[PDB]
Amino acid sequence: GGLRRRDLPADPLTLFERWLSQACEAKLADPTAMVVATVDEHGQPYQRIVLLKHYDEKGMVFYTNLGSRKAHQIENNPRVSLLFPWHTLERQVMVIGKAERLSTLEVMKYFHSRPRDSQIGAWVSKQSSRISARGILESKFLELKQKFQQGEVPLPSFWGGFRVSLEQIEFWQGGEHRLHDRFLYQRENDAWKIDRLAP
Amino acid sequence: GGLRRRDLPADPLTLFERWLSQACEAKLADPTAMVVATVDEHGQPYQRIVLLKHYDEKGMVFYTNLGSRKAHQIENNPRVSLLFPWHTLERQVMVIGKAERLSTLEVMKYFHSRPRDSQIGAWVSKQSSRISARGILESKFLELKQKFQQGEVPLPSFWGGFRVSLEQIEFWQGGEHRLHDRFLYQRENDAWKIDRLAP
Ligand SMILES: Cc1cc2nc3c(=O)[nH]c(=O)nc-3n(C[C@H](O)[C@H](O)[C@H](O)COP(=O)(O)O)c2cc1C
Ligand SMILES: Cc1cc2nc3c(=O)[nH]c(=O)nc-3n(C[C@H](O)[C@H](O)[C@H](O)COP(=O)(O)O)c2cc1C
Ligand SMILES: Cc1ncc(COP(=O)(O)O)c(C=O)c1O
Ligand SMILES: Cc1ncc(COP(=O)(O)O)c(C=O)c1O
Ligand SMILES: Cc1ncc(COP(=O)(O)O)c(C=O)c1O
Ligand SMILES: Cc1ncc(COP(=O)(O)O)c(C=O)c1O
Repeated sequence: GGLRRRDLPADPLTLFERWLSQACEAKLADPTAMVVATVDEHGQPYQRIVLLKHYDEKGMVFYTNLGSRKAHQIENNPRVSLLFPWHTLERQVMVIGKAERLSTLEVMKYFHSRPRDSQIGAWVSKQSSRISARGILESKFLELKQKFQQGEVPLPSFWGGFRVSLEQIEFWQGGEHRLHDRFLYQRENDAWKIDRLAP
Repeated sequence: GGLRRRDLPADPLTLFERWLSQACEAKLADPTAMVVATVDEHGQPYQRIVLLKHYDEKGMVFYTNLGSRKAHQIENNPRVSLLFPWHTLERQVMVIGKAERLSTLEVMKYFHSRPRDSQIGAWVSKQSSRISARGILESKFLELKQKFQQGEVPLPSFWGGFRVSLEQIEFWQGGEHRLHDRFLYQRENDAWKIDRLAP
């Protein structure tokens, strides 16, 4: 029926949870996939998709290789943007915030909590660096695949994650004649200020 | 079967055209939808989806309201990033370049080349500005819908477009064990330098 201000929950995460739930329900591919935009030292933005793994009032979490380009960029400029490309459901969610590193305890908890082959793969790829051949990846995977073979894959020191704070959350939902519904939740004084934005 | 360097075309657009074609062929929702990231004066990146409307060696084109936030941001920092979220087909394409304004001739040509109701809608929405109620949009739409009623909708002076140059184009294609194929085409000396990147 549309998106009216009077139906908006006070906490934007309530609305986000609802939309995420419906995305899963609709079997959209990678419902947790979001595009993370970061900015390099020259003011050049860069983008790549990562998976949302957890969220709460403190922010949205994703894991990545600490030697990657996104990691280097975040270290020089912590300001990031997240966008959930749910246009198949005529929706978009955009989050603006600062990326902060997760602690070792959190990373360990998640790391050992995933496909064994994925843990090994984390060791293999020096994410974002130029490599001369795909073969390097496959060779290392096999080599490590049996080096760790009898125990449990160790957490690589170069693997970690970030939590993006919720400074702003924007919801977009398709609208007739190109007049879409847009609401911007803006964190202010321990509260959320809501404004409709022209499409 | 995978993505090997030996099968890469010299011109990245050849590969892009192929992937775009297959995306349409697969009936993915909004095959031309791409996430455009821009950066504000504080170094804060922002994102939103727009539709690719044309592309060639000079770059990728999209249209938008010239009073919008993305437009203001581009005017302060022309460096943008484009990402085609084709993860349903285990693919991503990322473009890095500078956004340049399109001329009036180009904009007029495209503008009058689209749904009449969309032309009218372009007049209605002061894109990105805070509005107090959805009603403002609907009222104006009706008002203009009959003001232009007998002729052809005029091109709003505040409507335009941008062409993003091709400085870098990155292709990503899903790979077993989390070891994906990544190739970065980098424009150099009137030519393209190709490097595989660790996933
Ligand atoms: C559906 C999907 C999910 C992904 N999830 C992650 C993730 O959670 N963490 C990660 O580091 N890379 C992930 N990637 C790979 C990234 O898009 C990117 O290639 C990689 O992180 C390197 O980006 P960077 O060079 O900008 O640092 C994913 C790709 C797709 C298509
Ligand atoms: C599938 C899809 C296609 C869209 N295409 C465009 C477009 O071509 N031009 C445009 O201005 N906005 C488009 N939008 C709306 C934008 O995402 C965004 O709301 C708007 O441009 C304002 O962004 P801004 O406030 O950052 O300037 C589209 C949204 C979706 C979901
Ligand atoms: C898998 C992997 N990731 C990341 C890194 C390294 O980060 P850095 O760029 O400091 O070498 C390495 C480094 O040797 C590595 O093997
Ligand atoms: C605000 C806006 N402008 C333009 C477009 C698409 O371009 P066009 O209407 O010229 O096909 C969209 C598509 O969703 C849009 O939301
Ligand atoms: C539909 C629309 N778009 C854009 C603009 C304006 O751009 P500006 O922020 O300079 O007022 C207007 C301004 O009155 C408008 O009506
Ligand atoms: C490089 C990389 N790391 C992590 C993930 C997903 O997180 P996880 O493997 O812990 O489920 C992906 C998913 O595509 C990925 O490509």
